[PDB]
Amino acid sequence: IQKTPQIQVYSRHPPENGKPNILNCYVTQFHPPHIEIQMLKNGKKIPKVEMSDMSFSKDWSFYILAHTEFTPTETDTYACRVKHDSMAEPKTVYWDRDM
Amino acid sequence: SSVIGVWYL
Amino acid sequence: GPHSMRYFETAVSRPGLEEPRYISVGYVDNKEFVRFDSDAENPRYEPRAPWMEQEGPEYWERETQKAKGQEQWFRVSLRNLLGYYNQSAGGSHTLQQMSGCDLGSDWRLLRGYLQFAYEGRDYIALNEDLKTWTAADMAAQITRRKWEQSGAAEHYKAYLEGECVEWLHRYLKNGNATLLRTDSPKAHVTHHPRSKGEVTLRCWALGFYPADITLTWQLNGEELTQDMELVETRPAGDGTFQKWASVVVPLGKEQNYTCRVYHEGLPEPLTLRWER
Repeated sequence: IQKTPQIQVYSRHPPENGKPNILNCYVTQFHPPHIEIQMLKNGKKIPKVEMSDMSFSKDWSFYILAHTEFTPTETDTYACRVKHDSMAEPKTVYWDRDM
Repeated sequence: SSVIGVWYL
Repeated sequence: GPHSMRYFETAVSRPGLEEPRYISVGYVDNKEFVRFDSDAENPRYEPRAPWMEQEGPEYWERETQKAKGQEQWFRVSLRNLLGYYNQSAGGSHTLQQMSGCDLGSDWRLLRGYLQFAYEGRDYIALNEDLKTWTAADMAAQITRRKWEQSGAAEHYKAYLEGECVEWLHRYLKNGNATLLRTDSPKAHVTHHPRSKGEVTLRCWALGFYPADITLTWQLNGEELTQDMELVETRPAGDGTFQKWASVVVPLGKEQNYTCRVYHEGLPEPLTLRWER
């Protein structure tokens, strides 16, 4: 009745510590369309996160792009936390600068 | 130009 | 070359007295060009590609009025389905629809599409003959019988062979330059520690458009598909796409591997290898 979201967390531009960038959290293959997606800095919810508008693919599943301004550093950690009804527990994906 | 529904499901 | 147009519609009912939310998105060659959303302050179809600004007020007004009708059609259809499936009120339900046409190389209709899904699963679809229906379960056979009796397929056939084609042609002329544009990928390779004497070489393709692209890693010039790690193509968020492919290479023997990137914007496929 529902599909389990696939998640990718990555920067819009190649990362350089100290340089303003944009962090993306691309979530696809989910259904129903209601979903909660949070972006985290050091365990804390980031206030200003933009969400693209509702879209779905030819297999009927929905996808959305959440993104936020961020400045990668040596020590801060960033992650995306997704909770959807097809998942018993929220899934948290950390940003890896190499991916 | 979008299509419209007439008869319902 | 071939082209297409599609309208993806969604209606979601929600717990409470609150009416369903209706969203309609139009695409030309898989590129969003118009959108309507009943949750908006002033709900109406809005351009989503610069070249649609060429259309006048009567266009937006007519499309907006069609959307208002659709929002009611979906409410009625959602209520009908609750009964077909024996569902009570106070639940969350989704009805979706994809409609549109595909043009061949001669720019003539190649195939018409008209399909629905309920709760994310196929419900009913118009067959390629644009005359008969394929119902996915017992509830949909109800709609199928109802539509064969009403002759609904004729209505959709008229749209798919007429209006859909006519307007797709107009949109291709209006957004000609824009729609066939290509942004070549910018590529580079990064080197990663990985394990014992083995490193990871990762080939990045960034800033490209359209999303279609192919990345390949080669061993001394010979293809190498087997243990290649790929990532699904992803939006950078500025309208361009990204993608990477990596392989674990024995330390030292880096310069022996080459990555080849193929994309329609490129004058020749890109060829590169570990640098630095």
